[PDB]
Amino acid sequence: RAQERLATALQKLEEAEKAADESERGMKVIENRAMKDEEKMELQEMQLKEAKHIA
Amino acid sequence: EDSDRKYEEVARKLVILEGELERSEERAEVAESKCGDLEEELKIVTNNLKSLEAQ
Repeated sequence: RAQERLATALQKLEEAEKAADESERGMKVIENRAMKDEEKMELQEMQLKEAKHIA
Repeated sequence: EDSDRKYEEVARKLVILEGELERSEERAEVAESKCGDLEEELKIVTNNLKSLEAQ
């Protein structure tokens, strides 16, 4: 039963860390997207600004 | 784009308004030249009729 619960531990940690690392690639892509939205906001609020300027 | 095409439209209206107010003074001044020469010949013919009124 030692090695039985051992195998349970193995499969559990394995699936749990696969989930952790898919959440990790999720955080990679969402930080990317966050900087993307940041520069988006910058440049598009800026074209709004120059729109008001020339308006 | 609203401000843009609006100013462009009214600028075309201004350029045509200039293209007409230019010769506005032209067809004004030709009228005055006419007035002048007509009054002149008026005086001439009034003198000539009177000179011929003799007998």
